Amino acid sequence: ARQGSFWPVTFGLACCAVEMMHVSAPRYDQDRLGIIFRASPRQSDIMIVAGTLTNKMAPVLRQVYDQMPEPRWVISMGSCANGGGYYHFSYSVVRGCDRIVPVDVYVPGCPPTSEALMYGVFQLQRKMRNTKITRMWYRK
Amino acid sequence: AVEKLLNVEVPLRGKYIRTMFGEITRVLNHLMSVCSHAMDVGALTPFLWGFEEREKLMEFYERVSGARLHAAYVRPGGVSQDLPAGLLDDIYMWATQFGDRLDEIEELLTDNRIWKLRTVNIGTVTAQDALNLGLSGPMLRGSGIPFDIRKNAPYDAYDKVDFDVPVGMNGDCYDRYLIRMAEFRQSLRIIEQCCNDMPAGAVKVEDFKINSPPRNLMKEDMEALIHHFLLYTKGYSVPPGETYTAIEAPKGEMGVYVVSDGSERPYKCKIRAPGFAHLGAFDHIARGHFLPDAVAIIGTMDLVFGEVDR
Amino acid sequence: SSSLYRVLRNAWEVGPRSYWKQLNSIGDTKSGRLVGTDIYGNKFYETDHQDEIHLRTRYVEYKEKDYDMSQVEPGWHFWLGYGVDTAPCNTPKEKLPIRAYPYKFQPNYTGTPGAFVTYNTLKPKISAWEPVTKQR
Amino acid sequence: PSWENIKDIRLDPKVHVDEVYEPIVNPADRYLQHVSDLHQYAKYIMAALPKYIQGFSVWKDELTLHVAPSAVIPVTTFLRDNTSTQYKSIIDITAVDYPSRENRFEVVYNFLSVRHNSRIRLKTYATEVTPVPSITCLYEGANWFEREAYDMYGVFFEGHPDLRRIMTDYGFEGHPLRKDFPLTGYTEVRWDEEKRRVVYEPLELTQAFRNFSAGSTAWEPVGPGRDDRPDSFKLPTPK
Amino acid sequence: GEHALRRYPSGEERCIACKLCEAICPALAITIDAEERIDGSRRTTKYDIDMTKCIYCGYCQESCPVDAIVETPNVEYATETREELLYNKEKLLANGDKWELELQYALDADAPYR
Amino acid sequence: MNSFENLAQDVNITRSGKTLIAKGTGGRSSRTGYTATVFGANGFLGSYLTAKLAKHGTTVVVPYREEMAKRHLKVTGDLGVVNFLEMDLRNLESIDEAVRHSDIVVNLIGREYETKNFNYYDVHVEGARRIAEAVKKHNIARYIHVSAFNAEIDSPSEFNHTKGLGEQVTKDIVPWATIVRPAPMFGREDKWFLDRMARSPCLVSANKFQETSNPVHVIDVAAALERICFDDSTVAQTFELYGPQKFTQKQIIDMVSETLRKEVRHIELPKALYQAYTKATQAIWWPTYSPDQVERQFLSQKIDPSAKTFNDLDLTPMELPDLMFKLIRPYRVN
Amino acid sequence: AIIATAFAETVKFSGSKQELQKRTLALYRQFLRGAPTFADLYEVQFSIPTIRTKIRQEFERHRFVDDLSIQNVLYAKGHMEYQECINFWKQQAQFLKYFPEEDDIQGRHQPSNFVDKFLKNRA
Amino acid sequence: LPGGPVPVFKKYTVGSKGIWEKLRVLLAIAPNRSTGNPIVPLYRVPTPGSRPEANVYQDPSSYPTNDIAENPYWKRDHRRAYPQTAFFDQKTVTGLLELGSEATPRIADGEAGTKALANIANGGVSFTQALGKSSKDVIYGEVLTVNGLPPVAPTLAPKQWKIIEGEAAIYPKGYPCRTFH
Amino acid sequence: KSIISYNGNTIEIPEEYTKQAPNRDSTWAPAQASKTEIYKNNMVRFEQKDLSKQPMPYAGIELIAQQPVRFVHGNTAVCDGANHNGPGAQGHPKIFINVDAPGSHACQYCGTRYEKE
Amino acid sequence: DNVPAHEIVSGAPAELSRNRVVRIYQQAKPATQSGEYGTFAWRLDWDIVDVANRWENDLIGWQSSGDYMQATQMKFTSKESAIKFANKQGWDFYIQEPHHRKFRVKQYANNFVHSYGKLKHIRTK
Ligand SMILES: NC(=O)C1=CN([C@@H]2O[C@H](COP(=O)(O)OP(=O)(O)OC[C@H]3O[C@@H](n4cnc5c(N)ncnc54)[C@H](OP(=O)(O)O)[C@@H]3O)[C@@H](O)[C@H]2O)C=CC1
Ligand code: SF4
Ligand code: SF4
Ligand code: SF4
Ligand SMILES: [Zn+2]
Repeated sequence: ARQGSFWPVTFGLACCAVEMMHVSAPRYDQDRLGIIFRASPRQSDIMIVAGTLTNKMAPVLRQVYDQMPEPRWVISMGSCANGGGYYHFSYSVVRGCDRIVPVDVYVPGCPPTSEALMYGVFQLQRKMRNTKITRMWYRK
Repeated sequence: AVEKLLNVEVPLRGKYIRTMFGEITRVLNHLMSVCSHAMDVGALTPFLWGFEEREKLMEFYERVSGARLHAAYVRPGGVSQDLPAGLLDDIYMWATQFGDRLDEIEELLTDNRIWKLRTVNIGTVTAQDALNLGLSGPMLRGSGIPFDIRKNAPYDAYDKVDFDVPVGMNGDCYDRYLIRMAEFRQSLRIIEQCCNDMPAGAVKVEDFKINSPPRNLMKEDMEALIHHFLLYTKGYSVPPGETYTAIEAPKGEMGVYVVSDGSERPYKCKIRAPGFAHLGAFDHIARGHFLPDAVAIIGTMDLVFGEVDR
Repeated sequence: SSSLYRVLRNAWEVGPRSYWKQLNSIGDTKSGRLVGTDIYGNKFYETDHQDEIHLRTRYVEYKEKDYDMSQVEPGWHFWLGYGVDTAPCNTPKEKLPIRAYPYKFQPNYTGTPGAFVTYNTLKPKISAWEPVTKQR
Repeated sequence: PSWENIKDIRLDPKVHVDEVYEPIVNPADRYLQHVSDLHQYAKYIMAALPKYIQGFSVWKDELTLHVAPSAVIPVTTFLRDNTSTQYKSIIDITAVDYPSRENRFEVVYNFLSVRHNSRIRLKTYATEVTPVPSITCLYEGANWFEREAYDMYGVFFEGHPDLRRIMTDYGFEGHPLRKDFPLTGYTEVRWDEEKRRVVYEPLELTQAFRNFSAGSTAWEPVGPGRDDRPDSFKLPTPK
Repeated sequence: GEHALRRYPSGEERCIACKLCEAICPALAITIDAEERIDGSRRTTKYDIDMTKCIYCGYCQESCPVDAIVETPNVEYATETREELLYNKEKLLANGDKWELELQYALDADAPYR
Repeated sequence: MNSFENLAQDVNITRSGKTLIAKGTGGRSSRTGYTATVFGANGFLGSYLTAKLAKHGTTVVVPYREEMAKRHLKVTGDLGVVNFLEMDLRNLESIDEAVRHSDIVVNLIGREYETKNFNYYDVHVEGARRIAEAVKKHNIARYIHVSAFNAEIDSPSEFNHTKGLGEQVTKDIVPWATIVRPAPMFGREDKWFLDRMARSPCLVSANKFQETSNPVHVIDVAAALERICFDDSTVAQTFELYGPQKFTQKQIIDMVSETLRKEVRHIELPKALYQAYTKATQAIWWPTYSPDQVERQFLSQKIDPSAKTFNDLDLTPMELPDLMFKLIRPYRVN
Repeated sequence: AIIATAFAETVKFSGSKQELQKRTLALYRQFLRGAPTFADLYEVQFSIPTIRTKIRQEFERHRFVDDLSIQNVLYAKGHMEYQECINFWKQQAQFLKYFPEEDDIQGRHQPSNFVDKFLKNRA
Repeated sequence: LPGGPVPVFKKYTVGSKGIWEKLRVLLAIAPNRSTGNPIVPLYRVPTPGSRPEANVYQDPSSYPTNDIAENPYWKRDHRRAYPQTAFFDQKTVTGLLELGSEATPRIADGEAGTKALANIANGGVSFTQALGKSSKDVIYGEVLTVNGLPPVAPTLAPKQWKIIEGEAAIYPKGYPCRTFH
Repeated sequence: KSIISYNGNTIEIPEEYTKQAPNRDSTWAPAQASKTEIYKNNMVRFEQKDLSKQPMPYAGIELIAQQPVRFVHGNTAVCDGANHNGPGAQGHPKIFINVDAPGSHACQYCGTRYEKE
Repeated sequence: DNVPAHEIVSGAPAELSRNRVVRIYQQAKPATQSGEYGTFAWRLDWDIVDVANRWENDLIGWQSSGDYMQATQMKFTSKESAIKFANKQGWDFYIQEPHHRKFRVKQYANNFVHSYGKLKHIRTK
């Protein structure tokens, strides 16, 4: 179920949001896999950080991350979100979103092609697929 | 800007390529703006139809530059690489059907009375206030003033090609939509003309003190190897001075004010982004409207917000 | 082409076992001539059915259930992307890289103990003194 | 009459040239008559407001007027409003930090005249404590540009109705585009688990900024150039 | 796409630590150290790319005078932690060895245009 | 510039003969040179301790059981500061892998109920014995073992009994371990304390809510733990971390009601009935009030006469009345 | 037109010091009045008297500045800050920057004499 | 009218064949509209990595720039023949007013000319006095125009607009969008 | 095999993974950190990790040392390392090597060794 | 003379004007090149801080820094301008006066001067 209903929160910030839209365009059709971008964080599983994270935006990002109900995952898309990217040495840029929120999959690129983002989604689903939920409780 | 400071000339073929790709870029930008606008008002389908055309053009970007979005292809002196061998035919093949792809969006949008309900007399801007507020592009041509940098300050091969300039009269969201929709057609015309008239010759300025030499020289010739080394380690030095250079970017007038101190690194670079002036004029335009009208207004300003804050 | 006839004809051309395999991996029903095979075991097909749109005329059938795009061997990866006309097995000897080392293909190991561990390849810049005493 | 028999473009005979001929021309030559016209125009403007115009400069197609900060309102009004000028559109407003001058910042205004298809640039100067008169009363568009100039550089604009930071973070200290402000700023942010909030800390980089400007050329690269001044604007030589 | 360091057919590395790639990189992604190899050759002892700073612009590939650093057409290398995205010399050479054939395809196709 | 507030000096020598040289000012990109294994790091107290440790860049090895519970710990340190190790108490090699490279080992592993796989003995005495054997075998420089207040061998409560036995076996195995006994800890999202009082349908006591203990802020316990970690003079000492003033459960509930502007429901039940209820609810898979917890509901805090306190760490506990509003803010409704 | 926002004051450099001190005291009064609003907006742990104490310290820091232009600039920046706080433009994260003391003790070792500074290489 | 409708069989898009073609033409809003799908045998074939033109490409160059025997680089070195920026202060405009210009002098020879230049470059005459002494001929010729009118803001390339109406316009008569050429 | 750590404890590593490369045992540059040292300094990040998956490319120093010496008639050997099969410039810049001295003289770019005969 | 602390309107940290020392100088003629183009401007850069200059990350071997001014360097047209700027910011500075080549007359003919006594050395060309 978790892989089949893959609902992100869109949180699009810059040039990476355009490849994130092209994922949903006809050619790749994220919807065919079960991905619906949902505006509210309340109805979302995944946050995709797609864009340069500034110091002005860091509290807002952490706030939207906090308001997602569990279980929740985060994918960091693009060089800017991975490591601060082309503005790594700027005075108003967070050098990577993993300073702010825990991250599960890092998608490299500037911008990652739509196929690279879909590959990152497949990696997240592979991580979901190997997760122990009730087996972990049995180990307790 | 940098070539104007450098006092160098782009070859003819390079100029033509920059014009073709400037109009492919205009088509892509207008597809994104119009379809995002219609998605904001609620028309979700043109988004997807136009995104397939966007995909087709990003194939051309990737073929000439190697990246779908951030090409880094157009460089002071010309373009980084010559066109691949089978590109003109593919562009022409796409151009034979883009006309229909436009007609279908127009079928859904131009005459729909709900569309006209969401756009007619919304975000009205007068000619004089357009000039006063610093608006440019469609945001200014919608108010009746025929100003277009491609016609006024003919740059690149915009003087070798034939095209018209649409000008509105009411300065509301609907006129700007009509303007953008006709700029689609004019861009298709220019692309075809450049497909028919692409000349031969170099694509970058032929002085290896500005642009790097071809790799077959760089590996055989001493002078070329020195110039390659220096260009990629120190960079060329720009004569001191300053310039403000503006073009007719798809969103309006885009300009840069670069200050050169004679060295290899700019002393100052300020980018004039049309979205900055538009969003500044938002509070004047949107006063007295309803919240959905504010959404439609943001749509017609066509903001990207990389431009707004740099 | 979205037509049902296309699916029926492909299913007949391909056989029931392969139809079920395709329905359990790709979700479509594709009929095309085998072109080659990786070092990893995946198989690559090309099709000339006119009812197939641009960019759907080459495809891969992964060897494992836990398939991954990283498992496509280099060279086939380029062919499957329409990089080249001629498949790797059909390329002349002149246009093949010469190697003085054994060739080994390893897919993406992230999320496994085989993931890449980075490290500094240099010893420290400043070497400390090895203490030695002397007698007065 | 159908797409299965559409003619293959790929096999059509392409054009072929043997040698390409592109004459050598200096690109500044195309501006000569226009530079003369701009000179005449600038002469007229100086003669018209000798109380205000401290000087002009002309480079290809760009004319600059240098005025003192007190002269800005009159000169901008004359530009916007005289029949022969009509510079109705404000294009941008900015500052350039010159730390060698006594007055650090020089404020630049670009104007555009859609009526005449002409542009002009106007400069003034200011310091970290002396303000410049705001031109928001004349051009509405200048509001945001002056908020940006203040935010980046610290230049104050007297009479600006609402002057506050437009770009930098809330509570940012420093004006980033000053030549003495370091590239990476003084502070960075992270999430603090003990406090459950985004905290600000002194900057600490994992890799330090490598400034490769040390490898600038040791030989003067361009030289003096040539002067494109018209003969009608050079002082005569006796005999 | 992702980066890879090439070899000569004889299997000797092509990178001679000229550090032009380090100097041109607009994101300051590249870190290089060098010294005389025991056989006297000028070679690198450390070559790192921070794949989370890189903007994938391909300047490093235009710059290198021996075609040593190249950008493969590979986009599928997403990782689960950031430390795997800090490529050292060993990783980049392994990528070159692994993708050499595809690299030869792209080179044979585009080298006349560089 | 930042500062290594936890370190006394720059060069440090572990008891094992390792030379540790702190690099940097003391911020995120800096490194203290120490390496620490924190057992039970993803819990209530372990999270704060790990945040304080990785704030200054001491390498933190976190042994974990469930992958999804430990994810928030990665944010607290620079690249390569926080390292995760899969671990289980019944896999000795796993424990060995966790402690092998550390200069500091602290274990916070303790459970307030029993499970189908771990009873109080299995989690407090044999678990501590295995960890302490790994420590002794690898000769770890510093071993910190956290127990509970009122830990006594012959206690009525199986919790306190097993805790006292764990302390004894730790002292027998590693003579140089430090034993800490914190009082009931409160704070954000605490366990069986303030947050329970703030959103429970009803608090049911078998002893009239009369029990006294000196509640202590969790941040303060974590800071004291850090201080114990980095000073070598606390070896083989016992620490009784407890709050300033003594409270009764009823007093805390009254304070919570006053700060909540809402009345907390209290119902008093016979001890036998509440035992039977808790023993019955122990059949569901999610944690619930223990039988032994209600047994402990008849024990008041007993402070060892001869035990080092917060004063010996130059610390001053905060006041529970002061934090109330900060600690329960999301339930006021107002 | 683009109209000013809430609590916006047009930039005016006072020509005389006394006319500036009038505005300065008005601004101080505004800050003191707004203190409870700040305490509600930003969900602060600490008390309103502590907000007011912090404001008094901030105003104290420039009590001996003489040159008029510098005073004008300081007043303008102080007003910009007030408008930033009172309109809830600021978030809690940036607001608590003003308040570094009310955070807890950072650690055991904050050096004061030369020997402790020297031991930590900060001498 | 160029740019008007072209039939669907001159567009490189798949379309329909057989009875389905007739069905499509009967049921289409505009029968000449293509479907958007590129023709697989024609489009982007041969693939870019297998173009035959790669094995024949040579770097392009243009005469006389590629000549091996008559181009000295300094004759075509445009970067270093860049136009200097011409700064004119009020003293220089004064000097222009009194002493005339190099093109049309109003100065005496010998020491007189040099001393006139000197005392203007020292501040002997101000700009306002310069304008006052200025005759009618000089004001009209060299500040205003020969007709006495002020000069208009110069334009580099004057653009003469024309409005296209009728069938050649983009939109028909009703719409509020006109075609300027 | 057994590397003692700074702790005083023992780290066990298979012999195959202490070699600097599959084909070479020892370092080939003074500043180069040996595998033994790499593990000693990074053993925390190598726990529960599979060494056989790590990159381990071949050491090129030996590979070039296996290539036979090219004998040339004159005093100068010209090398450019081109690829005669593909198009474009794929070699290294063309340099000329003097071979009058006794012994083999290595190309500065590719390492190919020349000798005058 | 020197702007005290807390009336600087730049907003920089106080530590910059309290415990940091800048140096003003002209770049020396590089010994490796004969060109002199870089030697006329008056640079201003900050003296390093011991603890925060540079350390080595224990992961990828990078040069970490806690000094935010280690890369900053201003250019001025003249020594007095640099002094004025540093004073206006409140920075303690030190001036390093430049050194120039002492002029001496060089004659090509001097290589062939007749020697009346024993040759001190054989010039060779
Ligand atoms: N909180 C209090 O009021 C007091 C607590 N203490 C002690 O403080 C320490 C921690 O407090 P707190 O953090 O609140 O406890 P938590 O339950 O919050 O965290 C306890 C840790 O124990 C781990 N753990 C429990 N059993 C096992 C097991 N069998 N195998 C592996 N790991 C296990 C849990 O890991 P998982 O999440 O994987 O189960 C969890 O990380 C405990 O030792 C507790 O006894 C003592 C006195 C007062
Ligand atoms: S990573 Fe690159 S493409 Fe993505 S948002 Fe940042 S700059 Fe844009
Ligand atoms: S692609 Fe660009 S950023 Fe990346 S290494 Fe090459 S030059 Fe540097
Ligand atoms: S540019 Fe090429 S040869 Fe030079 S150091 Fe970089 S990778 Fe090596
Ligand atoms: Zn060679």
